[PDB]
Formats: sequence, structure tokens, C-alpha cells
Amino acid sequence: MLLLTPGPTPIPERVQKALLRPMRGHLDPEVLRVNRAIQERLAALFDPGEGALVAALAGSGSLGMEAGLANLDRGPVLVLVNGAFSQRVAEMAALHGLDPEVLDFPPGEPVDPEAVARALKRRRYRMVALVHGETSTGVLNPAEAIGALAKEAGALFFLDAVTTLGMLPFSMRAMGVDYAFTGSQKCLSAPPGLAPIAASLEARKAFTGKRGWYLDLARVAEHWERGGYHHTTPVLLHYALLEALDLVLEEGVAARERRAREVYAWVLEELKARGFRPYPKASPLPTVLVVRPPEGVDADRLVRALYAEGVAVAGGIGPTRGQVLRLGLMGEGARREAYQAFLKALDRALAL
Amino acid sequence: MLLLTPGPTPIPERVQKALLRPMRGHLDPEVLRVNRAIQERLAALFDPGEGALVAALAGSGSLGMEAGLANLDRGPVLVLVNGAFSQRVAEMAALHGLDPEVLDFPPGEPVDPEAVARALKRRRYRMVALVHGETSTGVLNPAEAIGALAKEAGALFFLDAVTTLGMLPFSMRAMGVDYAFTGSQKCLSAPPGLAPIAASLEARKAFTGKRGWYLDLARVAEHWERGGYHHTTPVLLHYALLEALDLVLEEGVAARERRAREVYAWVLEELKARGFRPYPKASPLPTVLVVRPPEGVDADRLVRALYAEGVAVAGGIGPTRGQVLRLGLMGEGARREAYQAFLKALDRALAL
Ligand SMILES: *Cc1c(COP(=O)(O)O)cnc(C)c1O
Ligand SMILES: *Cc1c(COP(=O)(O)O)cnc(C)c1O
Repeated sequence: MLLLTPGPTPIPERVQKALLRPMRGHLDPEVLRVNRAIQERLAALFDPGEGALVAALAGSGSLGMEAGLANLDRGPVLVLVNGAFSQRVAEMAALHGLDPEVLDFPPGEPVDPEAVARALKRRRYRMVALVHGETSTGVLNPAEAIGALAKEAGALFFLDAVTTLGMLPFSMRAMGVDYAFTGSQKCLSAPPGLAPIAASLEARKAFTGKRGWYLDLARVAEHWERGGYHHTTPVLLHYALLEALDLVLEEGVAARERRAREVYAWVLEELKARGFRPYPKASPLPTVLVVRPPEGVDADRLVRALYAEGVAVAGGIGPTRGQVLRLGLMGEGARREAYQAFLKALDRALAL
Repeated sequence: MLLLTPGPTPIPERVQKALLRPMRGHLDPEVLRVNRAIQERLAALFDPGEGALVAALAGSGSLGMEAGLANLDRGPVLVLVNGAFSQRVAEMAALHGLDPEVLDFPPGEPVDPEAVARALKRRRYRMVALVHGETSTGVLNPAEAIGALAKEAGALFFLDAVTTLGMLPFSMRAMGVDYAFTGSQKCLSAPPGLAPIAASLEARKAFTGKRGWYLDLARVAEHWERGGYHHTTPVLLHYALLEALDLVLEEGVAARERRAREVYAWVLEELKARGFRPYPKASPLPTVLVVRPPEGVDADRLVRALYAEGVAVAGGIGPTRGQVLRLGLMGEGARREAYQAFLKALDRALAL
């Protein structure tokens, strides 16, 4: 089964093999050494600024997402929404009593900075939340521009970097980001189960809220910065993530973005040639190709047919439910050989 | 590095190799079926009763612990404290505003069911929480008897089964347990990263509290029971946990309990021969041998010396921090050969 979902992603042999290394206690000096290395690799990708907390939470990307909200002292929080995942940020913010104010944008369209600027003049916010790449719509939001607006407004800047960190240019310092996160199984192409996160010194100063034990970033810091015991970590996944992070830096984000954009263009033309139409109206996310099926072809039925042909892709989600196919172009998903197989399988499905 | 820490534990090759199987999407019908197989085997060990929620949370055992508390509609909660991990329960219960009431007992001594009964006659409790095997002190608490008292008082019974599930006779049904949990790396000898849980029908009815997104057992239910989307799961760990569960049931808990007991006895004799003294004053935990070193021998230094000798064991934690050696007899730790190597290493350590 060829894995072309927009997360999880195919895992490099070198990475999956690291899972075979001898198991060790989570406080074993070697594991601690591995952990400091992970922080170094993550710091290079995140570019969090001095005094930041860098770690890999023991859970999925969603855990990373929730940690940056549940640890916040107070709201309100301006949540910029234009997809299923930014909608999840809003749901979490509401749950933790952070008094979120949702600013909606049409699914398939990027968040407009000018609209955000107007909203930031309406009320004072403790934090502004945005999803860099909305996986549910295949839209890339203008994170840098919004970060600048957030800094001017004196608000912390929360940014979901799942579809961008490890594949497209990214810098917390440059974009004025205070909290960034991702999952191990996205652009990093590592086994799922970990959530790399980064909190700027300013975020840490504000992260005094106590609403959860497992996601308490102060407890996480004790382990990642001082080698103390928080809870047992998924050691084998740590080995794998470090291996995956090295693969990323070895290739370079610049080259990885080119590999994604290159495949994105080719596949889109092949699909348009078969009657497919892109979903994003503007600012398409290069790491996730979202397309509407040819006339008369049901999206979900096509997803099932593809599976029968040996290929796994995602159907719509949230605002795009049952209306599209979402193809992964992050990590090992962005490969010529992989999509040539996809197209062959796709044609077999369309033939029926 | 021989792993004799009371969690994590040695992973048999058959189990670790399962991590090399083809990666698949978390919603792949094949993975969904592996999850069903996991629930079936967990149910065999837990014996949760019909209508129960059985799952493996994407996180360490502590996540399983918090899930059983954060979802509770209301308190008060009678928390029976006997060591580090029951203290963690108290911590989390206070964090989520469950109006916890702590009933203490000396570390090294088991919880007194007579004192529990008296406490229950004093006030109505929504839930009674206990740790089956207190890993920090190496003491086994009378869970079955405590469960009967909870059922009498009409309180839900929360039980940490980390050091017992998968190694010692266990049944929620027979022990009147409403919420039981463990971690994948304990007695099951699987890679850390998952937290098997089981919530009885009555627990689910009371689990309407909404304090966390990631640990929302309702959201977890949609995925484990109905195959819907909650968040990406650590699919590879799922493969490994299933293999681990199969291995556990092939051997049977009776044979595993026997293995642990035999080695516990002989090891303690060997240790006393060297001047060590057992920490527990009564009701020892067959799966965790906790001992104080000979006078004049620093426990933490001894742990570091053992490590240098190629053997990993745990030092104290919570009340026993720096006062003991905690030897694992959970899963693959309960092996004659493993401890014969432990002693040879211990002697090299003691000669320094
Ligand atoms: C190990 C342990 C836990 C917690 O597990 P982590 O996997 O480290 O989160 C909880 N309770 C007991 C009794 C344990 O031994
Ligand atoms: C995948 C993803 C997440 C995290 O989801 P998990 O499935 O919990 O790992 C968050 N945001 C976006 C935009 C994502 O694509």
C-alpha cells in the first residue's frame, strides 16, 4: 500500500531501521544525549531565538497544538480560521477557557493580513493563532505578514507548522512566532508518536496556566532541559526522529521545498489533464495537493477505488469533506517514482 | 546494556521487529483491524465487562492515568496514597479540580482496607483511586478488597495497573474496577509510547467532564470504537503492542506470575547475602523488587556503577528517591539469566 496521505508519510529505511536499536531507559545518558541532539536539529529548523524551549512531546501533532494553548495564562485569543485544523485550534482554545474570537476566511482561500490588522484594532489579544499550511484545503497562509501584525499588537504568535516545518522556509525569529509545532509523521517523514515544539522566551513567560499534567510545558522542560523525570518517553521513536531530522538537514529545506513544488506542478498538470480541478483558489500549499474529482466522479468513492488499486490517499476533511482528494507532498511523499505509481493506479480506478 | 529498570523493560525481538512492518495510514482498514485485535487482547487481560471502552492512548502510562481523572464529571475523590505514583494521582486530581481527599499510608506499607472503609463511611465519594502495585516502594495494595468497598459505597474505582496487568492475575470484573490503565513498556514488554486503558460502562457514564482535548475519552472512543478521526496514532507502536499482547497471552499470566515470584525470592536472598535489605515492610510487589543497599553504600552511586558495568536499574523515586535500588521483574525482566548477570555486575560495582 503506497502511502500518499497528507500525513502520515512514507518512512525512509534509514529512519525506520533506527527503531531496531537497543532499547534503553528514558534517563539513560545515551538517550539524554540523543534528546539534546534532537533539540539541536529542531532548533535549526525552528530558529526559536535565545531562551526558547525546544522538545518533542510524547504524542501526536495535536498534543503539540494543545500544549501551546493549555499552558497560556489568559485570553482572549484571536484564532484565524480557514480550515479544519485552524478550527481545531479554536475548539481547544474554547475548551481551556481562553476566550477565543474566531475570524473566518473562505476555505480554499488564504487568511488576508489586512483583515487581521483590522481585527487587531478592534480588541486586545493575548495571542493570535494561525495554521501555516491548512492541510484540509491545501492553502498556504501568509504567516510572516501575520506575525508582524501580531508583534505590533503586542500579542503572542501561535503557529501550526505541520505542513511547512521541514519542507518550506521557516523561522520563528523572522516570522515573530512565539509558539510553533508539528508532528513527527508529516514533512519530517518519521514514525508518528512525537510532536516537536518550540516556545519562545516570551511564550514561556506567559505560559503559567495550569490545566493539564501531561501537557504541562514546565514539566516537559524539567526533562528536556534538566534531564529530570517527567514521564517515560517513547525512546525508540526518539531514535527514529533524530535520524529523520538529520536526513532533513542533510538535504536542506531549500532543496526540499523545490522537490515539493516540482512534484506539485507535474502532478497537478497530469490531474488537470484527466479532468481534475485544483481546490485552492489562491496561495496553494506545495506540501498538500487538494483537487476536486472529474465531473461525475465521487471523491470518496475514488479514494476507495485507489485503495483497491494499492494506493492510500485522503478524502476531504472539515470544510472539504467528500468534495476532494488530498495528496501528500511532504517528506517522502514528494517523489517522482511515488506519483508515477499513483497515476498508474489512478487510471486503473478511473477506467472502472 | 541489560535493561532491569521497573519500566521500561526488555523488548523481545519478535515485538521490536514488528516496528519494521510497512507503514500505513491511521485510518487504513488494516490498521483499524489491528486496533480491533488490540482491544480484544487488552479486554482479555483487563476483563472490563460489556459496554467498556478499551483503547491504547497515544502517550505514556501517565496519559492513561490523567485520562481517568480529567474526564470525571465531578468529585470528591478519595485518593489512597502509598508512594510516588499514587501521589501523582493526587496531583492530577487536584489539578482538574476534583476536590481530592488524600488518605495516606507510610511508604513501604500497603493501603489498609479497614482505614479505607472508615473513610468511605465519613463522606460520599464520586471515585476512589488506588495504585495496584506501587513501583516506588515495591508494595502490592489489596485492590480486590478495596474494590468491594468502593462498590459498597457507590464510588467508581480507579486503579493503576501498571505493575500488575500482564504479569499478575487481574480482572476489573472481579475487583470491581471502573477504570484501569497501564503503559506499553511495563509488564507487556512493548516499546513505550502507548497507554492501554479500560473504562467500564459506569465510568463512561460519569466521564462527561471536558477539560482536555487530547485526553478526551469521548474523542478517543470515536476512533477506537467507531473508526473515526481523532488524531494520527503511532501506527508502528500499534503493530508492536499487538505482537506483545499475543506473546503475553501465548504464555499466560499464570506462567508469568510464577516466573516473577521465583526470581523475586532467590534475588532477594542473594541481595541479603550482600547486606541489602528489602524496602517493603509487608505485602511485597512480585513484579518490582525494591531494596536498600548495605549501610555505607550510596544507592544512586551504585546505580551509576551498575550502568558502567552494563546493567541498567532504577534508583528510588518520590519517597524512596536516593534510598533504594528498584529492580524490574516485569515482562522480560523476570528472567533467571538476566538477574544472574545483574549479580555479577553488582559484585563488580561493590568492589569499587
Ligand atoms: C511507570 C508507572 C506509571 C507511569 O508511566 P509513564 O509510562 O512513565 O508515564 C504510572 N504508575 C505506575 C505504578 C508506574 O510504575
Ligand atoms: C496533521 C496535522 C496536525 C496534527 O495532527 P495529528 O494527527 O495529531 O498528528 C495539526 N495541524 C495540521 C495542519 C495537520 O496537518
